[PDB]
Amino acid sequence: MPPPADIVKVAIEWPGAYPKLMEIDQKKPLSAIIKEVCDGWSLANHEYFALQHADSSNFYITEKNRNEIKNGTILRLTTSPAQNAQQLHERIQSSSMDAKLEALKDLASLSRDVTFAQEFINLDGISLLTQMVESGTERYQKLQKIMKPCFGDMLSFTLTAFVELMDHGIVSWDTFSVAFIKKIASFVNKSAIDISILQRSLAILESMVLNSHDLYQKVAQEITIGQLIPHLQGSDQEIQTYTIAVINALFLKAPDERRQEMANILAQKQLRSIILTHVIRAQRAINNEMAHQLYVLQVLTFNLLEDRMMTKMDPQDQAQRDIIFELRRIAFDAESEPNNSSGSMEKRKSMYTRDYKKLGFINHVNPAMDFTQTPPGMLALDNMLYFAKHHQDAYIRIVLENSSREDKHECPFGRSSIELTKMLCEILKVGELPSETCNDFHPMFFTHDRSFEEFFCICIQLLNKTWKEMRATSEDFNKVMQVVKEQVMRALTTKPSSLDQFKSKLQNLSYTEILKIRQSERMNQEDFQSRPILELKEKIQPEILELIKQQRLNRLVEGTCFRKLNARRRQDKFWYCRLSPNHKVLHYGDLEESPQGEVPHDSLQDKLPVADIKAVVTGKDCPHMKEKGALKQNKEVLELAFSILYDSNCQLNFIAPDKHEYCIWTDGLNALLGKDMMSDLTRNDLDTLLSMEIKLRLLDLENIQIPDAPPPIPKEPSNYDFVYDCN
Amino acid sequence: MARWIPTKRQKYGVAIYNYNASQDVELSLQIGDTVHILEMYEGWYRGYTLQNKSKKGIFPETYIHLKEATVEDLGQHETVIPGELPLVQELTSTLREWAVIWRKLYVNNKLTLFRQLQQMTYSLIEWRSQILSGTLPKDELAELKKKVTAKIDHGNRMLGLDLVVRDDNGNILDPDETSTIALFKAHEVASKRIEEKIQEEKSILQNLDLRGQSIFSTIHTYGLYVNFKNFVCNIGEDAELFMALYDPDQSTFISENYLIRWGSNGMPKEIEKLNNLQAVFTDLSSMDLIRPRV
Repeated sequence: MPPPADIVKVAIEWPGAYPKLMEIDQKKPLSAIIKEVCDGWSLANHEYFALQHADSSNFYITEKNRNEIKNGTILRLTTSPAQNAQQLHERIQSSSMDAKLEALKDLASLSRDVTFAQEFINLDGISLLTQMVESGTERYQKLQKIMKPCFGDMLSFTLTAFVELMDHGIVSWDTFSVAFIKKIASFVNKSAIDISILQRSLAILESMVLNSHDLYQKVAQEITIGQLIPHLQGSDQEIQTYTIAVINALFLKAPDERRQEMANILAQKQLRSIILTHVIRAQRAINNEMAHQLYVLQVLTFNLLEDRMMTKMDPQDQAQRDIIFELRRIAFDAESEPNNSSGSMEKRKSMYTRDYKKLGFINHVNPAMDFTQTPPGMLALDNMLYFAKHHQDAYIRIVLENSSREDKHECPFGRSSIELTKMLCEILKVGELPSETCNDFHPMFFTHDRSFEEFFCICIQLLNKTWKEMRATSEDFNKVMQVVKEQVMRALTTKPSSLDQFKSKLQNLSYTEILKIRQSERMNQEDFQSRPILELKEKIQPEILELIKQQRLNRLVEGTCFRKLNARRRQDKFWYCRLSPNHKVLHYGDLEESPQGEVPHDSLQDKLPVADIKAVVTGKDCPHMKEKGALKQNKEVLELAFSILYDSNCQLNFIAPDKHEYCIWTDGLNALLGKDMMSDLTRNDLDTLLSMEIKLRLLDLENIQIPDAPPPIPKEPSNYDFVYDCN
Repeated sequence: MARWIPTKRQKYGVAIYNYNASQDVELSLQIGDTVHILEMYEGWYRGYTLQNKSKKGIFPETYIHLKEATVEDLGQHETVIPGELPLVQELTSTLREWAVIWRKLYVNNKLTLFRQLQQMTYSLIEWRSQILSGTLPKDELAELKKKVTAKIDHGNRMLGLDLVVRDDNGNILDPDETSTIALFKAHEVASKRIEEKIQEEKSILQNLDLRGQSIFSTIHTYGLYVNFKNFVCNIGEDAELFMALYDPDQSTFISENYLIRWGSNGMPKEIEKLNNLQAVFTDLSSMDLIRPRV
């Protein structure tokens, strides 16, 4: 709520001016402070000149940021952001080069200044850049022919200043002309050029692609991927970052139909493998942006798998039915006499049901009922098609070993293939939306375009190998796939980097010995916390949370003298909000400044049904906070400002008296809503109390320790025939 | 689930970990899920739970961490040391009474006492755990009996609970209705103790010296422990430091001068004491304390 230290002991500077450390007043309109500063250097024209942080920003201090001058923060006078903007612009549309170079580097650097950007965008000096780098070449190109190192530095600084003003958005993204993109094409479509130009130009490429799918379309003629590989090959990492940023923008904005096209394009130009060998498994550091680049590449491949993943292609479609027919021929014809390869409908039913009670299918009239569910549907089919090319040994051996097991140890290859593909895609997040959120790249995927397909074959291979090692069953069908998922977890947690290393990690998993090591670590980590006993504790959770909630219900009933909107000028900053015993009606409103707190009655707003309650937005999220006029609220009430939602048009836009009870009431209204709590008070009390409770359970064992693992179940007499009776 | 035998060597029906609903009367058993079992089948024990003494639990014998004794620990001597563990089990009952209290303590907000509840609880349970064995010397076990009795009755008077009697060796030997007047005066004594605690908690909650005087009333040998550190001055000559108690009230000396040697170098002439410049001035009797100026 308070303003800053209005009298700040700061240096004031100016080009040519010896700084004077004066105690500047800050509530005064800054125009007059500029006036007195100018007068200090015997200067007039205060609106023609701006003070700024003599520190790094050089941001021309306006009325807005004068709270940011600390004791010792040097202030430097200079031309006003309008005057810097103008000096720039008439230097910018001009032609004398070195002057343009200086002004252009400086427009680059100063573009981020909002205070400057206001008047340089009012000015339209960015179109003056458009002049200096699309006409300014042809005014001069006779000597530019040799100066083109320095003219390239010119146009690159123009690219910088241009985009560094574009990002603020007050200037339109349309200031670049088709001549600007023509120069950018001359960059990207040409060989290695001055690294500033290539850098900032590829940056413009991705930026204008980001501005419009239409800009992306009309640069895709110039932005091509084969010419874009050299940007990766450029040992400068950032050229690789820019080629892959452009690539990811391409796939984001290419249509999914054209996305499969550009995916085959990616596969053939080696992007997966060439980035693996030139970024991941080259020596170049995989910076966070670069690791994200690789994550997005793999997940772009994955969301091109998505179109087949999610969509439920017809299980009874004739083409896919004959392709699973050929899959099942190369799978079954070993024990399936070849008369079923062209078997009749009666014989088709007979063979379905015979080797599908050997495949344990609930429905034995169709293998495609094991493809009738997506994810992935015909994508697991795609996996087996990869197997016909890459893992025919694996496909044949799995299918044959489950081609004779009528029992429930049966490995249902249609159902298992479909569900394993879907669960491992969900593990691998195959098809998720690529975002900057995830920055993990698996070099496993980038040594093989279909490392997902080899993933599924080798994981089903491990499934069958350990399937022998853990008497895996089809009443454990989901359970065996989940044990296989546990193995997939212990493998991917080692972060596989190649097909051989992934195979090594899976061969580690075949329940041979290392499981004792993981459970020995589980031992060492329960030492301090007793994980099975943690199971005991947190299993019987609900009692403690619900008692805390009804406790808070008590507290809501006794409520408080809540605080209102702008409780400034004789308004009830104190007014009671009683929760009714009914716990469906809140009694509140403009209730008087009550010392004892609640006057239990039909308050001014006596009602509040949960039936219209949506949520509570907490802080600036409050609609009253979204007001920026006569209801401005300083961010120190962020923790007191709550807006309880109801009616979709009237909300409880009020202030708490402190923080803890704000958290309390939010918790209580959430319990009313029947959701989680948001008082750390709840965290602390619940953990300490339930931990004590279980610490009040250790009693029957004490002086003797627990069997950590489950002991067995000793046998009974099956009957209930009591040698000593009950009762 | 059959072939059950009548026996009393199973009332320590002791759950191990999360049990399962595989059985008619079973669930994710806690640690201390005691079942006072009646039905003895070899591999399985079904018997009346502590929680519900008319409801059985059918729990695997291996899952039963059975201790042959009943809740007592001396009839077959499950007392790691004779003569107390009846006290620890009644302590456990005391604790499960504190259980229902601390449930009924967030319903109101007296939570100051709720804090001190947990802390006295922690002290009691650590005494419990340390006396899981005969870890202390026996006299110290009597001391701990005294202290646990003290804390327990404190909690009880806090909740306005009953009076426990038989300060030591059980809290239970006296209340066995063997006499009357002895029992009456036992109640009388316990009420005395409650009075003492209320008075002291007021007078240690608010005052901080009368407690020290009352404790110094019994014993009267005291010692001012001084660890001297270094005499800040440079001397340039050998020096001798003497440390004794003088009585201006008596215009005379009291104690023998503890000695320190000092080198000429601003340094103790003996360096093995430089860290250990330790004297303890003893013989401080009640009179020594109460003298006006010392």
